[PDB]
Amino acid sequence: GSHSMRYFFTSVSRPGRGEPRFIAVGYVDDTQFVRFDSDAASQKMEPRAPWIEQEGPEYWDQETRNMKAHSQTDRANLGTLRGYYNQSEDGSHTIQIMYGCDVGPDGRFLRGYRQDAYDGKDYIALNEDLRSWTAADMAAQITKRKWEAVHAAEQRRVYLEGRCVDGLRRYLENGKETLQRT
Amino acid sequence: GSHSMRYFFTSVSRPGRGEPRFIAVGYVDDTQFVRFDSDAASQKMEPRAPWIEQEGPEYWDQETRNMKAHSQTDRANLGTLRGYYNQSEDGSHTIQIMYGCDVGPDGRFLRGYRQDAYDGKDYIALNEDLRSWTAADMAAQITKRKWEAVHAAEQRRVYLEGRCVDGLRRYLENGKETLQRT
Amino acid sequence: IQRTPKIQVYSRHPAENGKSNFLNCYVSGFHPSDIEVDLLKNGERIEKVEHSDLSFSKDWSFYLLYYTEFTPTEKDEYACRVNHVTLSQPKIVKWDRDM
Amino acid sequence: VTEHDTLLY
Amino acid sequence: VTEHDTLLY
Amino acid sequence: QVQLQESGGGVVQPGGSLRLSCAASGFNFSNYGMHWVRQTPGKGLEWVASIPYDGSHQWHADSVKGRFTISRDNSKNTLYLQINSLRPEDTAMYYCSKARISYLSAPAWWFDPWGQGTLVTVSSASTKGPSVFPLAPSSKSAALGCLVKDYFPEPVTVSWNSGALTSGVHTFPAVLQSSGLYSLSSVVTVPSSSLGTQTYICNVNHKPSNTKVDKRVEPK
Amino acid sequence: VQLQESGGGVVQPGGSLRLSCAASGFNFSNYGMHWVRQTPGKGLEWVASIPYDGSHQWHADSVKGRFTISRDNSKNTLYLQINSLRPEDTAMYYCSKARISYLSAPAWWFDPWGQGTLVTVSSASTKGPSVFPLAPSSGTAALGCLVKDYFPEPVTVSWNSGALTSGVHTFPAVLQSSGLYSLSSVVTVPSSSLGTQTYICNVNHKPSNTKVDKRVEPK
Amino acid sequence: SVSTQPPSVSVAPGQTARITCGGNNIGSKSVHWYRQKPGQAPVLVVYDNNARPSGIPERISGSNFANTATLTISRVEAGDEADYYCHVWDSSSDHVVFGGGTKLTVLGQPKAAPSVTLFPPSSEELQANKATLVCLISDFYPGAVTVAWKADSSPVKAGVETTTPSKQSNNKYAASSYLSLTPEQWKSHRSYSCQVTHEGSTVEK
Amino acid sequence: SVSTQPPSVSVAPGQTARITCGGNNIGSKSVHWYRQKPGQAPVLVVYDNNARPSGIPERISGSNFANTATLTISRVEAGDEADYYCHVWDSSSDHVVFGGGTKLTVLGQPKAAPSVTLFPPSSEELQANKATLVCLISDFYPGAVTVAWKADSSPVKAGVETTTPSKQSNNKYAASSYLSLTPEQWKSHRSYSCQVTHEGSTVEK
Repeated sequence: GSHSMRYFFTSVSRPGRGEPRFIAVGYVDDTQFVRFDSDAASQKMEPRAPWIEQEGPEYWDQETRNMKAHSQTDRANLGTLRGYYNQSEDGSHTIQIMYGCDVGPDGRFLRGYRQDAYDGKDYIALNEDLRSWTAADMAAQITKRKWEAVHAAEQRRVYLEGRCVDGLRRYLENGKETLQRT
Repeated sequence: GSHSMRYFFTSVSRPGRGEPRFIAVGYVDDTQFVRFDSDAASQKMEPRAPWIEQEGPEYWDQETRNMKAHSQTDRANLGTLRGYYNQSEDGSHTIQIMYGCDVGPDGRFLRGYRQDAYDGKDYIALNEDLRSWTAADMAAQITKRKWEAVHAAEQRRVYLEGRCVDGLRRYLENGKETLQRT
Repeated sequence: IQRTPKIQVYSRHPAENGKSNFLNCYVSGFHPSDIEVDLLKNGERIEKVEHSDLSFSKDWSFYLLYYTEFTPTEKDEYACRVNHVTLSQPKIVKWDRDM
Repeated sequence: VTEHDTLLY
Repeated sequence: VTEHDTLLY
Repeated sequence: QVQLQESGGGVVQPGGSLRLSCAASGFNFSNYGMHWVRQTPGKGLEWVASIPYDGSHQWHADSVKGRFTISRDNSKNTLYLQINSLRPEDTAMYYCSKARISYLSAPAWWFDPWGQGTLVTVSSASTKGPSVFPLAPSSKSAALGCLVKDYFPEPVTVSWNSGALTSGVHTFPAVLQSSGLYSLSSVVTVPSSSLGTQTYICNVNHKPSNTKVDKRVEPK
Repeated sequence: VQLQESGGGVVQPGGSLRLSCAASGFNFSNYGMHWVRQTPGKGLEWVASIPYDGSHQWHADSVKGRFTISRDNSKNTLYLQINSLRPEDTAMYYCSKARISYLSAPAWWFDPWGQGTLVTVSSASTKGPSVFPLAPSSGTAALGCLVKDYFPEPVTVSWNSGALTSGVHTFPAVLQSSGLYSLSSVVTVPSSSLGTQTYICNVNHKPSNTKVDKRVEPK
Repeated sequence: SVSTQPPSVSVAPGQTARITCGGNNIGSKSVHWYRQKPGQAPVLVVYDNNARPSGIPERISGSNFANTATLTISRVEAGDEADYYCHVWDSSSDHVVFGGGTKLTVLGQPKAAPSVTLFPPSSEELQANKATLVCLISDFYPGAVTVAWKADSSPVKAGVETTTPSKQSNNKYAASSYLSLTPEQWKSHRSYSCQVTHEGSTVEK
Repeated sequence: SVSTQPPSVSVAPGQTARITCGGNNIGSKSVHWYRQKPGQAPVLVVYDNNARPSGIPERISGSNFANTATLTISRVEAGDEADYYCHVWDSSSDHVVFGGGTKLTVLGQPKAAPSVTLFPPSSEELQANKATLVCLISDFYPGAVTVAWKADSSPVKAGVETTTPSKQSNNKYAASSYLSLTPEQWKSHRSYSCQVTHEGSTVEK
């Protein structure tokens, strides 16, 4: 049948604190392989499976910046959403991101995913057709029309069908024993 | 003599409420014709004169999105101005926008208008030229020089002489009975 | 900064006893926008009341009109109560037959 | 006719 | 592979 | 009541220079840009040049650059288009139109309203008699007519049997051949039978050259 | 000028029926009046007519002896009496006003025509419909249901309990010579839907309180 | 007593339509014309060969000479779609004679031949001692079809029922034609055929 | 800087017409539309993709997305017959770009293919040291034809002149096409052919 890859981000603002805490957990199927914790002493994306650390330094230094910067965005995003909801800096709020792609039995492309949630409530989400955005409330609509102006529908679609499908394909072949067990 | 059309927007932030309340009232000369109330169950621009509801769904679907989005913008504008003035989220503030156009005795174009006020005090305004902005205070200068960057002087000038004059022209003949009385 | 509401109470048409008229309360020149307005048929709150939609004037001061169908007699006396942030206790302006 | 799009401060 | 860039709200 | 009135056009010879003028009324002319857009007869619209409200700059289409120069006189509310070294290609109708939006630093937005325009036609003009050749009918169980070549100016009028034949007659429009001379044909269909019995004389008349030609058409 | 027919409806054969046409907006006592009927799905047909006074009575051959046309000059109403109703009398009955006055015979054009009344006779009684599967052809394949011999109208056909509407086509019902209606309703799909999908038409005839679910399958 | 009209006439909008009403010496009778749209009463549109009532537009003109009365609608509109009946009075018959009616079609669609699907009697109905051949006609325009049944190259008269065409979802027309047979007659002959004709061309199954 | 329109569009009265203005990234440009009837100036009917002017009825609507702008005229009247030009501004060219123009025809007649009558160069003209082929095109509708010349199955460019179609007495259109040759070139090849195209179909001689 099918396969999948999912990235899970979680950003909680620690009020009275300089910068929030960040936890990044990456899965192949349902077998974790990478982790990036803000509170970790690493400040670097650490391996979590036996088959992902054969990717050399060009990969770990890459994945570090890509979610160091994903933490950057979500830190500035908590301040943006705090202005969207008339909320105060004493409050501690959460942002959760999950994006991924589905390959088929023959290495195909089946479905892409990206959903955003502010304080457990749906915020903005990416549909089936990776061209339109869906805004749960109003505050996700001032982010919707801000994203339709810069063609964020495309640049998310390009990661899904570009680096995501070629990442998931290479990992399912790196750990062929680990990732096809039962 | 001449004629006119005016749209009157008002967005007030209900503190501790995720989205602020919004009321939009449109007048032709001195005869109101449209209504959009945020707390109304409609979520849709309602007719208010006897001559505007002959404009079909292309009009009500248009006018809804244009101030559904005008309400969204003011949601981020109240939060942005909350940061310009170093103000707190317990406060309840108001934003008032008025833009419109004047046609002449022969369907001409005579004068355009757009004025913004934060808490009843003048903020940013449009000069007659329609090519210059005037910033009443300081916070309207970070909005004045921000608007000349996207040539907002023009894209307001195009609405004023384009759809506003042809909207006002179209209404003066659609309800020609209502709008030339004495 | 705030402005305190002016209240004018009048009937839509010159009132005549036994004929359906309409009771208007027109609050104007106030700021901010939050205002409470009721019409009173002998001190009780008249329920079947609608209002106009929030517009503003040259000085950005808001104005609303609350109206109700009413049939005035000589014993029935009607009034309009308007509470505001600038008003510590609700103002009451009673409907005059000649104002 | 209301404006197509609007500007933020 | 994490995403190349990200967008702010 | 925006009103635009072109003038100054007409019939010229190649190489000469020509000045078109567009008189405007019904708006503060000093506040809007103006445009010239020409149209070769039977073809699409073609933008020529445009000028902002003040005359600061001068926008040229590439097809008329260097030869044309557009100017405006705000004190007279008149738009001018100067054509230098006229060519057969400058033969077109020239519309003048008033940019809708004000103070445009570039001619980007729609043009409303358009003037009726003026017509500029250039040629190596001189009056000429028309050559009349018989367009003989086919030998099949058929139509016939006349070919009226290389006359100038318009028009020629064709009649058959001194006007005694009207049935089956159809005159076609004249082409402006590359020489600048017009050319017209005119035929008449009849019964394949009876060609022999009847005489067939088309009567071409070119009053501009005071020419009358009566040419008989016959088979083979 | 107004003409208003009434008295029609549903009758049974053998019975007698009285149609009436109420007139206003012209001197009814001076004009000829006519009845013209129309078999559903067919052309216009003249029935009977009467001059301004009622002297004579002109009859078409198809309704002579059985029909009698009369007028009441004091009531401004035109009447058509039907005796020995038959299925052939099933038609709409228009009433029309001779244009010219004092016509001793109905020769001239008649306007205006009333909206008319409908006379329909049958051996009426409610009946459940028999549903037979119209199997697909043994490209594109088509299939449907045959809803035979129900009464009265109408039946409603749905496919997969309303989950299929694309390619679905319900046809009008015939009134067979027995007086019972007959309707078919089909749905085209590719010549692959037969081995992977089920296909159940759900006919519903509320007059008989009948619901039928019939599965259609090849061969 | 026989005055005959064409069954249907299709015309492009804005053209000139022409409905004929042929009859033996109809030129010496006074011809009238009525237009009937679905759901309404007939309306006088032309009386005494060519004259029009007050409200009728002058585009519609009449004609009647020799052996053919003719109704002509100049500059055909979309709203002229209806049935048209001519009217004579047979002096030597004591019968007013209506024509068969002519469906004047002012096409908004192009003209498409109908899709014919013929169904044999189901095996379940055969064991009910009945047999019904269902001939289905759909997706044609203009809305005018005729159904003929052939049992082994031989025509079939009785046992045939056919619907009047009606507008589909896509505003094309559709109708069905049933042939009730006994289960024996369905087995007697080797082949049955449904002939549907629409705008001169004939399709079969 | 290239915006391409269909050459002509034919539509029945009361139907919905559709004129396209295709162009690379035209969805990000502000498209306008002008309607030009014979003898008059262009008139703005749609500006900024979809907005309508004051006098324009709501039947005419605009559209512009991706790479295809669309002018839609619902319930077409006879007064909608004209040429239609779209208008963009190529930011990266400093050129205002009109489309090719579309002659919208609301037909009142039916559609008729052209009658082509071809004449060889006369014997008199050959002895005048010239040769002129007269190709006559008549009785077509709508008025939009294209002429191609074949000298021994090969196209002919220069020496060809063609009129713009014009209305006849019967309101069909007609035009003429001349091919000037030298008497040697007329004798060099064995046969000449005139190809007239009308409504997709081509007529030859």
